[PDB]
Formats: sequence, C-alpha cells, structure tokens
Amino acid sequence: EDNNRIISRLWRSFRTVKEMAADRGYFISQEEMDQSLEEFRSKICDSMGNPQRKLMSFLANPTPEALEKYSDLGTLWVEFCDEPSVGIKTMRNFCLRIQEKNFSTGIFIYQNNITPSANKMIPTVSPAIIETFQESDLVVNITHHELVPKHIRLSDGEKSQLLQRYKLKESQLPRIQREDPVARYLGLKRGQVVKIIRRSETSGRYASYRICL
Amino acid sequence: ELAILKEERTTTPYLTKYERARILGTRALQISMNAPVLVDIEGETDPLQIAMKELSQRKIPLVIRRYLPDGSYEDWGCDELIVD
Amino acid sequence: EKRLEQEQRRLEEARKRQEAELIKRQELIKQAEEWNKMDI
Amino acid sequence: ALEDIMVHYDGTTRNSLGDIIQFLYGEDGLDGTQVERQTIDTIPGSDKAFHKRYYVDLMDEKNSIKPDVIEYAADILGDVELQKELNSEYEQLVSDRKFLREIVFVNGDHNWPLPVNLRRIIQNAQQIFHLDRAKASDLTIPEIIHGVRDLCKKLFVLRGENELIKEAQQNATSLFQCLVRARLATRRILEEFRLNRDAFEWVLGTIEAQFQRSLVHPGEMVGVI
Amino acid sequence: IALDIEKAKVIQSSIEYTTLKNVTSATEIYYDPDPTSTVIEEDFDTVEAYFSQSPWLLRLELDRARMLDKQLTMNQVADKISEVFSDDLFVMWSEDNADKLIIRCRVIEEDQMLKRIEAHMLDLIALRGIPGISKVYMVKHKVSVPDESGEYKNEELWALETDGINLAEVMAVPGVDSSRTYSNSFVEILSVLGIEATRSSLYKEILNVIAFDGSYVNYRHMALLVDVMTSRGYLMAITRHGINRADTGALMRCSFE
Repeated sequence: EDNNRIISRLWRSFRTVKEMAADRGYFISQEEMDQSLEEFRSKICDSMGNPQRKLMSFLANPTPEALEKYSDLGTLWVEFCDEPSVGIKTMRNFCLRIQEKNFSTGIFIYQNNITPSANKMIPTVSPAIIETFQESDLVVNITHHELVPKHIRLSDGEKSQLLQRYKLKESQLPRIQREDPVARYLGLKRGQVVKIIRRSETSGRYASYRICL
Repeated sequence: ELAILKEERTTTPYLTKYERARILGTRALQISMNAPVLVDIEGETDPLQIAMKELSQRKIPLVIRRYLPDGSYEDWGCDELIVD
Repeated sequence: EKRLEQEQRRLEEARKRQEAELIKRQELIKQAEEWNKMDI
Repeated sequence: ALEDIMVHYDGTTRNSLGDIIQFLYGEDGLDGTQVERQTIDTIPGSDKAFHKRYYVDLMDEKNSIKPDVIEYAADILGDVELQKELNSEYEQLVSDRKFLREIVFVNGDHNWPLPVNLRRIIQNAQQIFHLDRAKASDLTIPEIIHGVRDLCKKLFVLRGENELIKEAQQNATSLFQCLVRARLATRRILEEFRLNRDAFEWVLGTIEAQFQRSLVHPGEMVGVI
Repeated sequence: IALDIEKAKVIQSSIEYTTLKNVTSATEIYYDPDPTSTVIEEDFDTVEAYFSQSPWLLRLELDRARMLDKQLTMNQVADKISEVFSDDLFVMWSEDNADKLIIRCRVIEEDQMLKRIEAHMLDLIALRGIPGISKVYMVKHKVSVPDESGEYKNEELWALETDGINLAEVMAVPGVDSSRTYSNSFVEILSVLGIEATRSSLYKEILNVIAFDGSYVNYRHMALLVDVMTSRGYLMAITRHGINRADTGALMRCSFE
C-alpha cells in the first residue's frame, strides 16, 4: 500500500544521503552502504509500520585521504525531521544542538516545506554550516545520471596552481551557481573550484573547471 | 615585467598564417619605400616576391611580439620561427 | 607468480585498512545510537 | 553573440573580457579544415577477431610472426624480454579497446573525424619505397614498439613543463593516439603493410609533421566562423 | 521491463495522469428527502441492498468502457473522494456487476453549493498518475549492444515517450531507469540535473535540429555555441536579454540593440 511506497522512498533517500556523505569525503562503512530495504524496515519501522525519522540520524568522520586533501573537513551530523513543517523553533533547536555538540557541518532533511524565517536564520549559524534538503528530491541520486559527469572539488593548492597555470583571475573562469543541484550535492561554498572530467567525441577526454558563486 | 624571458617561451615555434601575411605585407611596404634588401635578387622586381624570397631564406629583420591574454608578451625573431 | 604475490599483498593491506576504518566507525555508530536514545 | 571570441596563444578560447569559454578550442585544439573521417580499428569486431589481429605469441609456433616476412625469423622464438614488450603492447591495446567501447563511444560507432589520414600515409610509403614483393623486412620488433611509443609523446598541442599542461596535453590526444596505436600495430606493420626501416621512419616523421600542421592558429576568429 | 510488454504497459498505466473527468460520462442532481430510501427505481434495489444532512442528491454516471480501459476500481475512486473530502460527504457506489456504473453522494439554499462541489470534483480529482503527463506512448528503440563474443548486434527494447514534462517525479517512479530519463526542455534539465547536463542536452537538441534534414556541421562549432550559452552558470539566451546583460563594453553592446 501507500505505507510500503513511503518506506521505499524513505529508504532510497537514506541511501542517497549516505552516498552523498561518502562522496564528500566522510567515511561510511560498506555494510551501511549496502544496507538492504528489509533491514531498514526491521531497524526503523515499528509494529504498525510507521517509521521513526529520529532513528535514522548518524555521524561521520573524514577519511585520512580526504582529511589530507581537504583540511577544512570536520565532523558531519545528519538528522531527519519528524515534523512535516519546520518552523523557527525547530531550526533554532537544531542550531543550538549543533553549537553545543561542536559539529562542523549539519545536514537537515525536511519533508514538506521550510518556513522563510528558518532560511533567514541559516546564514547566521557561523562557523558551523547548516544545509537543508527536501525528502522528495533525494529519492534519486542525480550524480548517477548519464548526462551528469563526475565533479571533483579542488583544494586550495590545486586552485592556486590552476590560476597560476592559466594566468587568470577568479572572475575569468566558467561559473557554477551555488543553488546548482550538483553544487548542493557536493556542498560547494563560494570561491571553490570543481574539476569536471568529461567525455569528448573529438579527443576522448576533456577536463573542464568551474568556480562556485 | 611584461616581457617573458627567452628560455621560458611557451608559445608555438611555428609562424602562423596571420603572422606570415602581416610580415610579408610589412616587408613588401618597406622594400617599396627604399629599404635595404638582405638577399641577392636575380631579376625580381615586385616587392612582395622579394619579401617572400627573404622569408624563404630567413633574412627578414623583423620581430613578432605575441600578446598573452593577461598582458605579458613574448618576442620571437622571424629567423627563429619555422616557416612552411 | 610474483605479480600474484604482489596482488595478494596489496589486497591484505587494503583489508587491514578497511578493518581499522570499521573499528573507528563502530564507535561513531555507538555514540550516534546513544545520542538518538537520549533524544527520545 | 559570438563576434568577440578568439583563440589565443596559450590555446584557450576567450572573449573580449578574457573570460575562458573553452580551455582548448574544439576540446582537441585542431583546425576545422584539417580533419577527415577515419575508422578506429580497436572498436568493432569480436574478441576472437581482435585477438587474431593484434596478439603476437613468440612461444607457440603457429601463432607467431610469419617466417617469410622477417629476415630474423630464426632467433625470435623463446625470447622473454621481447615477449614482455609484445605483452605490454597488447595490454595497451586492450586498455584502449575498453576505454573507447565503455566511455567514449558506447553504441559502437567507429567512423569519426580525426586529423592525419593514416591510410593515405601508409599507401604513400608503400608506393615510394616499393614495399611490394615477398622480400623479408629488416624492421625489428623493439624498433616498432619504441618508435610508436615515442611518436605517441611528441604530438604537442600545448608547450610547457607544468603538470597541468602535461595532463591537458595527454587528454587532448587520447583519441588520436588510440587511432595511431590501432593502425601501427606490430603484427599489422609486419604482415599487412610490410614496412621496412626507412618506410617506418618516414611514416613516423610524416605523422609528426602533419599533426603539427593540423593545429589551430592563434588569432582565429572561431566565434564568427 | 524493457523486454516485456505487459510490465511496460503496467508502468505506462501507472505513469499516465487520469482524472475523474476522464472516466465520468454524465453527472446529475436529484431531490430525495429520505436518507435511508430513494425515489429512483433503477437504483432502489442496489441502495436498499447496501443499507441492508441535506435532501439534495448527487449521482454521476461513469463510462464503463473507459473506466475498464484505464484499469481502475470503483473502491479506489471512493477512497480518493473520501480522502479529499473527509466525512463532509457521504458516498455510496454501485458494485461491478451493475448494468450502469454509478456512484452517488450526499451532503452532510444549497443547490448552488452542490453545483460548485460537483464542478470542483469533476475538475481536480486525481485518481492516479504523475500530474502534467497528459499522454503516454509506447515506443520501440533499436539499440546496438555488444554480445558475449564481443560483436555488436542490434536489439529492440521498449520505452515510453510522453506529452508534457515532469522530470523529477517520473525519475522516482519504480521500474523507470532513473539514470537515463531525458527531457526535451533544458530549463527543467538545469533545474534537476545541473549545468553540465544542460550543456549536453542543448548540444543534443541543436544536433537534432541540424541533422534532421541530412545536413552536417562540425562538432566544434556547436560545442562553442553551447559553451557560450552555458558559461555563466545559467542559461544565456541569444537575445538582447542575454547578450546585453554582460560586462562587455558599452560601445560593443550599443551596436547590437
């Protein structure tokens, strides 16, 4: 019934969130990655079948490779919201939790909608970063699409090397929007550069670069 | 400052077609305005043909200054650029 | 046989790294579960 | 919209503000009048046909180079360093086949515009050096391997020693190097084309010169074109 | 699902949008002041079999043929009405075996109110399907795939082509290959997949338009065009609204428009 498809969509969103966390540098165990649907229903759903989003929250730490490559990578806290509509109360509570439990970045997945007050409170949570995603747009992982090539964020040294090699200013590079779906998937901040290796029918392979806004 | 040292020149070592056309035109104009010729002309009279003969023997006394997008430049002699 | 031996060595090293990372991950799993229990 | 776009002396395509539109013109840095349709010989066919065409085994006597095409046919069986060279060539060809079949062209299309017509160069060499008749060739296998390998690192699109420059240069010539390796294979050179030493050196020099002549010229107004 | 026709038809039925107005054939308003009985003689037997507020009655006759064609159940429509209307409307429905398929309703001066309720019901009752996808067709695609021997051999597979676009919802439907769904509108591609996919889709559309009549244009020209059209991070139209909102010189911009 509709409960079964709700559970399936929630499981797909959870898998996409785990894949996103793994692609940004954090470590997620392979058993957790291939955690099947039946195990999800066993671990989350109760006797009547309703799911508890509060049981899906987890923590992550960067791999040594990612930590060496990116030095601004802290601890990640992902939390799903039971409340369909997220008010200023819930956003403030989440901000307080992040501030007290010293996390570098916190991802907050909501179900239906977020109030404008909460959005206006998002930028004032510095130095911690809060990012908001909707449940519906996380069902399918867009980075697995055939039309989406692989994006790789560059380190500060690599960005400096690129700018020196091409003798460019930052404003002279191709741009990518902050609200771009792939930019939001990678958690791009303003001033960061991604390397995009792409298929080419004239040379086989072609590496392009874009700078976030 | 803007000049680039001769050891680290990274532009192509071949004479492009635009550079060849401009160099031939400038040399032909100079020859037609009574400039000394650096090759032995047998019976040639046309300034463009004399300029082409000078180019084939690498005797054109001109320098090409190639501009980079940032403002720097590289200086290449006409005698050190390969011409087809 | 030398290439096979090198491949086995690399697989064993990767397995050891994976085991160490799993050991590190289990502590985070336990802490997250405890904090979620506290939230309830 | 496209009037102020020009190829610059560093190879990039830029507008009047200096903003980069393409890091290499046409992703290969070539002129549009210098390419022709050519077939890549590693893409089509079956695995049996590919193995039969490209694999050279110096141990099995009925799956080796023919004895009437090479003057050194006697002291060739049993070598291990040469067999290692041939295995390295075959592994490179298999990597090229995997790359083209899985990433670049997934539907199997193999007739694409590329520079330097190799068939024309090969038949020109055959006509010039009179490569007819059953005469054995004096072209050793390591000479073939090292000549092709060195040729695949002199196709300069970008000049410089920076690591990014080398990565871009290797990226820009991937498809053309696949074409060259698919054509100038050891078994193919020895049996189908029957080149000798002078013909081989002429082919290598001609490929290098013609590739140099096929690059786009800085100052081109490619936007208007 | 791609090599089976029945599963493909199941997916097609689950994707296509179907409203109440599609299966409805006629709607009527009747006066009946008895909640437990009725005046109409044709339906009296069925309603008394069922039984064993306002006097206004609302019954609508639905076409049997198109209701069976869409593969829908009367109970499903009843649950949809019950969900959208809670207990504000009492609903009854004739069984499958009825000669004419009917479903009544009763409210719990209100003739105009019932008329507005009937119009609203006909307008926006969604039975199933993705909103915006008006029609769905089945298409066969000839695709060349390598064999187990390495040889390339043709093949035939089933695929759906729709009218109307909703990429995000259709991509999440089970049974759909979510990593290959394509739209002919690249604004939606930009909103869902990003700017690199937008570049690829823009090249694909331009190539389709150019190559339909048999013409051929070299790749680098269209590549340069779509790279100019996607270099700023968003879609830049070839118009005054796109070209003249740049940072170029005033003299260069004034000479266009």
